[PDB]
Amino acid sequence: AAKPYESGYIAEDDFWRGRGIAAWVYATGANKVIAQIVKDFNLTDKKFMVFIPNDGAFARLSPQLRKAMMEDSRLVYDMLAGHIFTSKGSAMLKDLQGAGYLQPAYGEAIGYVGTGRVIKIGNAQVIPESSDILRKNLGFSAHTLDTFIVPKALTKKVSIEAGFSPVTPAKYVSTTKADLRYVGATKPAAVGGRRAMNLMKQQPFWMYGPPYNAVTQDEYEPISAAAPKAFVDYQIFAPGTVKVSPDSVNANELNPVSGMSKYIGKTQKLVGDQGISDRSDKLPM
Amino acid sequence: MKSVITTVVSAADAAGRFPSNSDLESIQGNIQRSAARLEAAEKLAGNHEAVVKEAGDACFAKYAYLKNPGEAGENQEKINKCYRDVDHYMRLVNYCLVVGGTGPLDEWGIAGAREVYRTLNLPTSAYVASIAYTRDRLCVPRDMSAQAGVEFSAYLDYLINALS
Amino acid sequence: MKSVITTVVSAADAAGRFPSNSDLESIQGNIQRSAARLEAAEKLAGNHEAVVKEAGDACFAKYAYLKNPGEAGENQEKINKCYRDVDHYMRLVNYCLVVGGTGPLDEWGIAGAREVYRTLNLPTSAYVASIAYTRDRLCVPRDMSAQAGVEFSAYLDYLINALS
Amino acid sequence: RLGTVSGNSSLDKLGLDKFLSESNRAYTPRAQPGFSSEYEQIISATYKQLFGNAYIMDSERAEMAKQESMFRDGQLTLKDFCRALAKTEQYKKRFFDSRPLYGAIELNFKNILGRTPDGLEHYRAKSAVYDTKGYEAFVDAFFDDGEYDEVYDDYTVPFYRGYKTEANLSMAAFTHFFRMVRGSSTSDKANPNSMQKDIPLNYYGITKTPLAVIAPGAAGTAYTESFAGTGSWQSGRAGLNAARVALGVPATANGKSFRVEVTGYTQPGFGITAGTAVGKLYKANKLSRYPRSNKSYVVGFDELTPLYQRITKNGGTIASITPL
Amino acid sequence: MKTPITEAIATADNQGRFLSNTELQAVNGRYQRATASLTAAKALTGSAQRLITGAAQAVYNKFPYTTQMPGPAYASSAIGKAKCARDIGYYLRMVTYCLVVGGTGPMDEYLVAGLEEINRSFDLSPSWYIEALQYIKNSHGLSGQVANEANAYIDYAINTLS
Amino acid sequence: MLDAFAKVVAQADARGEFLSNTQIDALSKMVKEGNQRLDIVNKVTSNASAIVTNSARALFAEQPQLIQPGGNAYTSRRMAACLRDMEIVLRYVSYAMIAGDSSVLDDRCLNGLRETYQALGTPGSSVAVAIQKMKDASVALANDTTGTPIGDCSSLVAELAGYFDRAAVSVV
Amino acid sequence: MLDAFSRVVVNSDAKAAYVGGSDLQALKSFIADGNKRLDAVNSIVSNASCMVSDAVSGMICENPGLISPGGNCYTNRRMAACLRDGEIILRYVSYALLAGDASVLEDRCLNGLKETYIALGVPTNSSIRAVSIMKAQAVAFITNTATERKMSFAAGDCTSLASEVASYFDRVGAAIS
Ligand SMILES: C=CC1=C(C)[C@@H](Cc2[nH]c(/C=C3N=C(/C=C4\NC(=O)[C@H](C)[C@H]4CC)C(C)=C\3CCC(=O)O)c(CCC(=O)O)c2C)NC1=O
Ligand SMILES: C=CC1=C(C)[C@@H](Cc2[nH]c(/C=C3N=C(/C=C4\NC(=O)[C@H](C)[C@H]4CC)C(C)=C\3CCC(=O)O)c(CCC(=O)O)c2C)NC1=O
Ligand SMILES: C=CC1=C(C)[C@@H](Cc2[nH]c(/C=C3N=C(/C=C4\NC(=O)[C@H](C)[C@H]4CC)C(C)=C\3CCC(=O)O)c(CCC(=O)O)c2C)NC1=O
Ligand SMILES: C=CC1=C(C)[C@@H](Cc2[nH]c(/C=C3N=C(/C=C4\NC(=O)[C@H](C)[C@H]4CC)C(C)=C\3CCC(=O)O)c(CCC(=O)O)c2C)NC1=O
Ligand SMILES: C=CC1=C(C)[C@@H](Cc2[nH]c(/C=C3N=C(/C=C4\NC(=O)[C@H](C)[C@H]4CC)C(C)=C\3CCC(=O)O)c(CCC(=O)O)c2C)NC1=O
Ligand SMILES: C=CC1=C(C)[C@@H](Cc2[nH]c(/C=C3N=C(/C=C4\NC(=O)[C@H](C)[C@H]4CC)C(C)=C\3CCC(=O)O)c(CCC(=O)O)c2C)NC1=O
Ligand SMILES: C=CC1=C(C)[C@@H](Cc2[nH]c(/C=C3N=C(/C=C4\NC(=O)[C@H](C)[C@H]4CC)C(C)=C\3CCC(=O)O)c(CCC(=O)O)c2C)NC1=O
Ligand SMILES: C=CC1=C(C)[C@@H](Cc2[nH]c(/C=C3N=C(/C=C4\NC(=O)[C@H](C)[C@H]4CC)C(C)=C\3CCC(=O)O)c(CCC(=O)O)c2C)NC1=O
Ligand SMILES: C=CC1=C(C)[C@@H](Cc2[nH]c(/C=C3N=C(/C=C4\NC(=O)[C@H](C)[C@H]4CC)C(C)=C\3CCC(=O)O)c(CCC(=O)O)c2C)NC1=O
Ligand SMILES: CCC1=C(C)/C(=C/C2=NC(=C\c3[nH]c(/C=C4\NC(=O)[C@H](C)[C@H]4CC)c(C)c3CCC(=O)O)/C(CCC(=O)O)=C2C)NC1=O
Ligand SMILES: CCC1=C(C)/C(=C/C2=NC(=C\c3[nH]c(/C=C4\NC(=O)[C@H](C)[C@H]4CC)c(C)c3CCC(=O)O)/C(CCC(=O)O)=C2C)NC1=O
Ligand SMILES: CCC1=C(C)/C(=C/C2=NC(=C\c3[nH]c(/C=C4\NC(=O)[C@H](C)[C@H]4CC)c(C)c3CCC(=O)O)/C(CCC(=O)O)=C2C)NC1=O
Ligand SMILES: CCC1=C(C)/C(=C/C2=NC(=C\c3[nH]c(/C=C4\NC(=O)[C@H](C)[C@H]4CC)c(C)c3CCC(=O)O)/C(CCC(=O)O)=C2C)NC1=O
Repeated sequence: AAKPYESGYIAEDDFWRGRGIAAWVYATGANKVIAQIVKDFNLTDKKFMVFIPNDGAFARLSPQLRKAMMEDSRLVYDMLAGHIFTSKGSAMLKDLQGAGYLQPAYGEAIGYVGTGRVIKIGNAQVIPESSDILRKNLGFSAHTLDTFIVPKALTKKVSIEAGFSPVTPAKYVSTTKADLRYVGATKPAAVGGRRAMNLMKQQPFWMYGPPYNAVTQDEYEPISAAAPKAFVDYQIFAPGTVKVSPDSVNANELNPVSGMSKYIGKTQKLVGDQGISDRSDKLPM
Repeated sequence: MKSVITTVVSAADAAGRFPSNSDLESIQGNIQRSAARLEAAEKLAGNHEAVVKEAGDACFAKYAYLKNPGEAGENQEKINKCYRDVDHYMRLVNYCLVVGGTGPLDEWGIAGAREVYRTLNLPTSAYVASIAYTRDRLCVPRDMSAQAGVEFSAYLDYLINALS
Repeated sequence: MKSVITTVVSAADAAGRFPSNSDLESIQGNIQRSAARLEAAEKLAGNHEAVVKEAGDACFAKYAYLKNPGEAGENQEKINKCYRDVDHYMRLVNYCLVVGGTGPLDEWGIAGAREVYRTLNLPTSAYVASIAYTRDRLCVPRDMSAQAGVEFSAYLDYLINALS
Repeated sequence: RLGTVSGNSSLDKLGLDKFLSESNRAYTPRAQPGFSSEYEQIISATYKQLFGNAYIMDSERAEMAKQESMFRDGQLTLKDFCRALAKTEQYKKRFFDSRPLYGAIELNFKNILGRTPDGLEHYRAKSAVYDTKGYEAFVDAFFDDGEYDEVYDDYTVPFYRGYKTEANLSMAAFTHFFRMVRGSSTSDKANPNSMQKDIPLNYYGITKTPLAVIAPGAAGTAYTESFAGTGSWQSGRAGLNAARVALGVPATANGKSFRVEVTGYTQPGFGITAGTAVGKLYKANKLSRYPRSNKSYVVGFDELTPLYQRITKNGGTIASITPL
Repeated sequence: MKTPITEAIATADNQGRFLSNTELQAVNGRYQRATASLTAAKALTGSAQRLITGAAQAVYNKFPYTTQMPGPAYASSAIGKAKCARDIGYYLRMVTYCLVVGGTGPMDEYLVAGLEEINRSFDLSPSWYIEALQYIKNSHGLSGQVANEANAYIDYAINTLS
Repeated sequence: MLDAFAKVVAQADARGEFLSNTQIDALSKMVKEGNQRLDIVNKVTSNASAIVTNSARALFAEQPQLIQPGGNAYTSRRMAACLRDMEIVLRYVSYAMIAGDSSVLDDRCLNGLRETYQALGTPGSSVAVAIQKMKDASVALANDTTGTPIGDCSSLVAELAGYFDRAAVSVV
Repeated sequence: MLDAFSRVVVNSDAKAAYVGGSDLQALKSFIADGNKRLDAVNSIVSNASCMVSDAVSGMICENPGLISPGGNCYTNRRMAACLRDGEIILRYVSYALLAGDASVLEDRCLNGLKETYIALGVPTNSSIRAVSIMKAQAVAFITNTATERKMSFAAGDCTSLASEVASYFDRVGAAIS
């Protein structure tokens, strides 16, 4: 509502904003409920004891439980009434020793186990580093938990099989220069033309070998069958205009000791690239 | 004596193979994680006399019925053997930190324990309740470093699941 | 596959236990070592056609007798299967740097290899001379880094010692 | 994982993935005084093998605490410990006292030797020891014939080898191995063909007829069938299981014959309609549409694709197809 | 299960063809009606205990012999009363399943197949369950086409019972 | 068979529960996609002959031993049965796309397909290459506009790709 | 049994492809988010005894006919085996979370578990509910939303690890069904 630093922090509604362990009670409207609880059970005269869960306890609260605290305002009432205890009054941490029981404001009774410095209130643990704060007027003790005191009698209505089982979506990782190749194979071959063989990918270099004989994409082109009758003469040009250039002037790169030659013979099909081609450049003709 | 070294040497022996590159990689993780647990064990060494005294009072506080005549904590002599038997479990987790695995707990503290305790009529829940206390009074940036508390807690829950 | 994960899982499955603190300490070694062995696996996967063909004719530069009649490098098909079988071995070394152990080399390249290279009469010292050429071709600052070349050569002479 | 392709392996995804990964070899003649963790693993490994992954509780494991201690200094693990554990009451209660003699005989072939009886003469050689000398020598003939020291080192645990080719068995014994060992999450109390009371290979282990192998974790992995004679002489009954022969004119008309095994037949889902039929739910005579689920068929090749659609559209699950 | 989605698949798979626009429109009409059906199912769920306690009391008012006569079939004892508020919650839950799915499928597979056989055997009267369903048709508080979708599956179960 | 709406109902009947308020809000999103799902089923079905034939054409370019004498697609009856199977898998993947659940896909196509190809000798590593070639012909046909309004359908093309990967691992 | 890295190797081996470029980035992400995975596997095996007892007890409290004469978990031999049937299932799920792949859970546990549970006569509806209770416990310890324990972690989000281990538990219910 107003700023908490007005009237110092001596006001009771502004003190728990100052001692910033429970910030969820003012971020939600939970502080309206505990003011309405002590109306409803008349705790304003007699001393009592509260166990406020801290920030982090609200953050570790489960998504199958935090939904059920939103669709049921009665469930938010007794869970916050399950932290206000009227057994021992304004009890410090040294009076919470041994094993025993505690009476809540509304719910049926909750057992505590207090062993020295570790003190459990039943699915909760008092952090004792900041838990012995006592207010003099409207007098109670307040201790800090790390988990909500959730009794099992409330939460048989909740489960994870309602739909709070967490699932992540996985999406496909295709690249846009690859599925632009693959759309031309979806058309039929009378209208897709030379794009109907677009689905074949790059084989390894031994797959075009003489045991396996994988067919390249260029046999399906007409560029394999370029066998004309006509021929350039090459002697009618001016001398110096016919140019030729070898691949490498080396005996050992043109042909190794094995037959794996990239330039001479029938082993020129055994290249790791040159299996597919770019015939999505032209047309669907 | 389960360690990181002992697990890969015994698995290379089970297949009759030499130490491969998959085996020296596991010894590298023993080098990185060493500085975490070797100063937790240094912390447990010089401050064990007060940790077991704090943990020793935390089981007679929970189970106050042990001091009854006819129970396991009648006189001072049977009380002295309980602070002794919890000082042994704090020495065996000091061994598990410098080894690198659950070896010294699995041999000398856990194997054979649930038939010793059943025959000698000792409740295992009170050997539990002092182990779960020092797991709970440990806050990670004060008592040790941030990664030493992960290793120190990892053996206390291993001891708890063994007794329970 | 023999890996770092599959070793520590199988060791804790035969013992019938949960993943311990020493089984998580081994996967941390898989993190601090993955930077070097994925650099070698990426350097190899980009330039593999030039590494295979440079090593395929290092076989025939040492053993020119394989083109004699009846041998294993007579015709065009037999050298296509020879450059294939070297490229198979370099793919499995790329698979071993990715996984982190000698898993894919053992199950897919080495097991059963002595009985095939003897039945079909392929000289096993020539499936080695191509692997040994690649191990000495590697310049330790030029192609990869220092620890990436340690991992690359250690899987390269595991294959040499398994064929010898 | 299922299949044969995609990993270049067939046996690990046939149910043998855990078994193809262990040695459990006991590398020292006596257990070292001071340490228990290494030898507790070997005792838990020879319990899982010799008892066939049965549950031994702590009140029953304490009944064999004596032998466990003789093994830790002064006995072998292959001999003299598996032999000692087979004479115990825990072994005898669930593997011998529950079944007939030929049922107990092939559970000892699986548990001690790791394989199956090949023919009738493997059964007959072991029943003759029991008839003349009793149970105490009956379990020694599995240890003290030639086969046991030949295939196992006398400090290793036994392992399954009835699928391998170096265990020189018939090829009908390969198919029988995958009736008695169904993956690693199964015992012979948890086997639907022997439920710690039956003879698992009764007609088939004697006559050496092969069975179709169904992988554990498949679609129709729940397929089981009964046994019944068919002839007039043995007073049999017709119409329970399909034949395994394909004899006549229907064998080669419509092409090559196959034998298809279907598993799950329910009353909801017969028609071409995506939903159950509402109304009477049963005809007069009150019988189901399929009185047994787990039906079998003998079909030609030209009738295989109409039958495949007739199975799956009516709720069935194809368990196995095998060419006759 | 009978659904506008699965009946389109089953009529194309029976003919052995691909999903044409005959089938893409039958599932387009399921998506138009789905907004009215999902508000009708969220409201019947959130007011289920009011509708369950009220509909059971509406049967004890019309047929008061069901809280009087001895025997196992009648709601005389506290055990026969608990097995009646369980039967109303079964009939109501199948209606909210049919609104979510989009057809008379979940109450065919789970409730009305075999319904006349379990009524005649355990000696239950179908007139008890009709009056329990006429209450929910008159007390769900829905309006418009939201109530048209809810009352279409309530009226479907009254036709099988009668 | 049962679709994605019937899938969560069957999971809720076996617990004996009404559907949650969170679960109705998750089925409103499945109706909110609605038209984008019907665009993918429209594009895949309308080009069904060209997807099957041009990805069979590209299979025999890379594995040309399948149509040699002694190969598994050499004869007219053995080639026509190969195109028939590739149209069967594309049919039940479009059935699984309109339903949002892979239940008709395995109960009526996939269960028993590995057992069939192992009794016949059909190479299962070549069937999965034909399945993976119809996949990227169809997930590239899914995310092109071509008379659809512009928007993000990247969550529904990860679902269509997951039905092609499911059919491919049930045969390999 | 395959881990996460050896799963993309058997996918590359099916097409004679090297692993590099596009696929190495999804595996370099596995290493970068790898400290979270060890920090989450530790959270499950630290509480592995209380998780199993609370799952079989909660299966019994909702369906108390299982401990009657005729129920499957009647005697002490049957209750101790049901407490051990679930302790193994939790063990194999923690292997698949450490590996990043569900192959060890399917090879060694789920292949054959269905016909295990139909020979013994185990009710599959009750065993699915016992797994479902373990699923809610595993997501609660990973995302630190446990109402009975508060584990210490570094700050961050681990929703992808919780949605991963939830998919392993749903394979258990789909197998034995
Ligand atoms: C229906 C009628 C009809 C035609 C006219 C030709 C037209 C034609 N030419 C080429 C293909 C080509 N056309 C040329 C031709 C020339 N480049 C030059 O520098 C010269 C100016 C000119 C020859 C005089 C060349 C060089 C290529 C090969 C292109 C390449 O891939 O490098 C292609 C691509 C298909 C293939 O590569 O096989 C087509 C459709 N084809 C037809 O079906
Ligand atoms: C080196 C490894 C090592 C260990 C882990 C312990 C384990 C251990 N503790 C005890 C023994 C004991 N443990 C307790 C403990 C208790 N009784 C109580 O009142 C409480 C329930 C609880 C306090 C913690 C007692 C009283 C004994 C002595 C038993 C007796 O006197 O009868 C014994 C029997 C021998 C003896 O100490 O008398 C052993 C082996 N001892 C070891 O040597
Ligand atoms: C190596 C073993 C080892 C342990 C198990 C713990 C246990 C422990 N805690 C404290 C002592 C303390 N421990 C805390 C606790 C905390 N303080 C905070 O800032 C956090 C909020 C919270 C972490 C839960 C506090 C406030 C004290 C001082 C008060 C006291 O307990 O006496 C002491 C007394 C010595 C001292 O610290 O003054 C010991 C032994 N510390 C250890 O060295
Ligand atoms: C995935 C792992 C994997 C491998 C490592 C290889 C291993 C391998 N290589 C060859 C096969 C071969 N290896 C060679 C090799 C050579 N010839 C020579 O002159 C030199 C000795 C050497 C070149 C280095 C030849 C010629 C064959 C074919 C044998 C033949 O033609 O009969 C074969 C026989 C099958 C075939 O015909 O291809 C196999 C299994 N294959 C695999 O699947
Ligand atoms: C993926 C695996 C992989 C390897 C194992 C290496 C191996 C390698 N080295 C060279 C190539 C070379 N390597 C060297 C060697 C050296 N150069 C120096 O500056 C150093 C002094 C010395 C290190 C010993 C030289 C001088 C060349 C160029 C001459 C040649 O073609 O070999 C080439 C040919 C391509 C080129 O670099 O032009 C290859 C494949 N590179 C790789 O990509
Ligand atoms: C019976 C036959 C039948 C169909 C075929 C569909 C056809 C269809 N799609 C959309 C509507 C749409 N369709 C798409 C889908 C896409 N847009 C893209 O860019 C992607 C390529 C593709 C996803 C894969 C999107 C994104 C919208 C909504 C437009 C928007 O909100 O931006 C609409 C209008 C609804 C609206 O505008 O919200 C219609 C009628 N519906 C039918 O009833
Ligand atoms: C590798 C993985 C692996 C498993 C999963 C288990 C699977 C398994 N469970 C049991 C055996 C059993 N499993 C159960 C479990 C249950 N019954 C119920 O009612 C509950 C729903 C459920 C507990 C969650 C019970 C009660 C038995 C014993 C049945 C009996 O003793 O008759 C058996 C037979 C034990 C024997 O033969 O002695 C096997 C093999 N074992 C394995 O090795
Ligand atoms: C019939 C009797 C009966 C029971 C025994 C409990 C059993 C029980 N526990 C949980 C639910 C849970 N159980 C645990 C487990 C633990 N929590 C801790 O504080 C410990 C560290 C650890 C073991 C004791 C956790 C972490 C949750 C989820 C959230 C939480 O409690 O923090 C659930 C919900 C499962 C679901 O969502 O479907 C059930 C039914 N409930 C019952 O109705
Ligand atoms: C060295 C070996 C090793 C361990 C001893 C354990 C312990 C551990 N956890 C984390 C570190 C972490 N652990 C988590 C996990 C979580 N945090 C949450 O808030 C969730 C509740 C939970 C599951 C999602 C996160 C989010 C980080 C931060 C680092 C990261 O995001 O990778 C780190 C890295 C912090 C650092 O760099 O120092 C370590 C060492 N894990 C290991 O790998
Ligand atoms: C492809 C064509 C074809 C063949 C090969 C065939 C064999 C055949 N012989 C059968 C029975 C039989 N076969 C015999 C034959 C003999 N028993 C003897 O003791 C003699 C040694 C011997 C012949 C003299 C008898 C007696 C039966 C009846 C078995 C019985 O009812 O117990 C049966 C069982 C069905 C039946 O009882 O009619 C088949 C299928 N049936 C065929 O349709
Ligand atoms: C030849 C004469 C004949 C026999 C013997 C026969 C048995 C038979 N019982 C069946 C089902 C059934 N049987 C039961 C019976 C029971 N479930 C229980 O929980 C109780 C313990 C028990 C009896 C009260 C149930 C519930 C089904 C349906 C299972 C299902 O369809 O999912 C089915 C499956 C098909 C169907 O739904 O009808 C057959 C074939 N059918 C026949 O025609
Ligand atoms: C999900 C689909 C489904 C339906 C429809 C269903 C009905 C159903 N109601 C039953 C009993 C019952 N139904 C009633 C209900 C009534 N009797 C009265 O007096 C009232 C007027 C009326 C309720 C308003 C009673 C009292 C029984 C117990 C009868 C007996 O045990 O003999 C029984 C006998 C089995 C049992 O004892 O539980 C069935 C099967 N069960 C189902 O699973
Ligand atoms: C529920 C719907 C359904 C399925 C799932 C089905 C599978 C099926 N595929 C078959 C054959 C076949 N399937 C293939 C397919 C291939 N072989 C190859 O080399 C390629 C890699 C691959 C596809 C391109 C071939 C070649 C045959 C014929 C095998 C033979 O005739 O021997 C047959 C044998 C009958 C015949 O068609 O001649 C069946 C029953 N049939 C069905 O009705």
